[PDB]
Amino acid sequence: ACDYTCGSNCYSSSDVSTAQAAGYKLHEDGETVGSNSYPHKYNNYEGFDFSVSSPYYEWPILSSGDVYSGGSPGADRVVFNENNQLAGVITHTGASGNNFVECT
Ligand SMILES: Nc1ncnc2c1ncn2[C@@H]1O[C@H](CO)[C@@H](O)[C@H]1OP(=O)(O)O
Ligand SMILES: [Ca+2]
Repeated sequence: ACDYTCGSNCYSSSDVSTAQAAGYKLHEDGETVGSNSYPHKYNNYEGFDFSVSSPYYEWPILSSGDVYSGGSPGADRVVFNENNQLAGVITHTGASGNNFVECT
């Protein structure tokens, strides 16, 4: 069973925790990776009900289980805040353009 389903991708809570840890560390270091410079700020214009406060930041989560290191980020993301609290798992899959929907 998947703790989060993004389209056809299944993630366990460990896969979320591992990607969040990596992304938070780059945030603390003032560093980014990838042509699109992740982690970067996330603005919640779609109004997802995140129960943690912003600012929010997004970091790719990979279906492969590997930590994102540059290269294609795929469509899935972990969102965390300034206090390293998990806000949610969203994806561009099934959303028009560069918009998002939440993973279920
Ligand atoms: N797999 C993907 N599907 C849809 N949008 C993509 C995507 N990969 C990157 N993006 C979006 O492409 C745009 C320009 O790179 C950014 O808004 C970026 O959003 P993100 O960084 O929030 O994912
Ligand atoms: Ca996994």
